[PDB]
Amino acid sequence: VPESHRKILADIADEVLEKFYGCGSTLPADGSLEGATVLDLGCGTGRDVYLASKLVGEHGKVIGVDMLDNQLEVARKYVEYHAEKFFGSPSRSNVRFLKGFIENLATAEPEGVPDSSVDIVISNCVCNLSTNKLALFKEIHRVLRDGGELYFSDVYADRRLSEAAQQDPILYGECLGGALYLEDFRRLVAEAGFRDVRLVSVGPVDVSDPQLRKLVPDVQFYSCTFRCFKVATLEATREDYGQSATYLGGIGEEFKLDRFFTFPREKPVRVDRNTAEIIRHSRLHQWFSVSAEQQHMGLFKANDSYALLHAPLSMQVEQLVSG
Ligand SMILES: [Ca+2]
Repeated sequence: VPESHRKILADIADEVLEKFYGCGSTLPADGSLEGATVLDLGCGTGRDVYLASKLVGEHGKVIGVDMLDNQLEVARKYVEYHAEKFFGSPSRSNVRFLKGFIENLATAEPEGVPDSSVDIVISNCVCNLSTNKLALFKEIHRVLRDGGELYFSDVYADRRLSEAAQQDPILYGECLGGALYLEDFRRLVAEAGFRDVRLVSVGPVDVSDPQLRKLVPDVQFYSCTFRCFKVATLEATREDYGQSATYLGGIGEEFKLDRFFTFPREKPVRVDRNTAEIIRHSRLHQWFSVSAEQQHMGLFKANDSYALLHAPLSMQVEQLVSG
């Protein structure tokens, strides 16, 4: 748990923390959340929704969605509690909880999530239990505004799992059985409208149980945090238009966009046009200066890892996990 989050979580209601299921949804840099609308898919008792409530502040909004009746009951019980805690009055909540399948946010109760209404969609380990991944990614694309991002952690494989592995109930329940091969994931989210997948962090996921392991013998599983921006002008490729971007400060000493792009305060960093357009059209434009496009110069190479930058997603992940 990040240090900045500890103080906030210490103010969240015991019952919310005690009954919260799963790992916390990882969040973009705290300062970048100010005034944003955040949607947590699979919100449970609302631990992450309440954490985000404080971070987005009074001008931001947070929405949680879940289909677990009894978790949502807990979440809804504490709307006033956390409005008092964070904003000085029980009437000043910026959160709401909706009941629905994450594969159809338009039919959630008591209200659906509108088109183009959300800045950041967050989630942890929800995909591999989804009954329809493509439908889910399409829904996420629909609710995001232009410049918004899906910033999420899930489990992926370095190869395609066998049918036997995909049918196993213990692997299923562990979020392993439903894991996609990283290249299949890339193609699926591209079909949904997400043209550029950025790797934020990656850790290994072990399957040591010998019985289960026999179903996935040489598979390497990874926990990956990706950010996928909805930006109309993105291309499938990372092209050089001679641009630089400079982080202006205000939301940390540096801004780390992904494993390839770190922006020190007030220093220019050369960027490909997709990265430029992400900064310009997303909420990040508030803290950045991005130079004008020049003539196309070909593929972007002005990065100390440019070869990996253009490599398949499996190569980025395997090489960045460690060593
Ligand atoms: Ca969750």
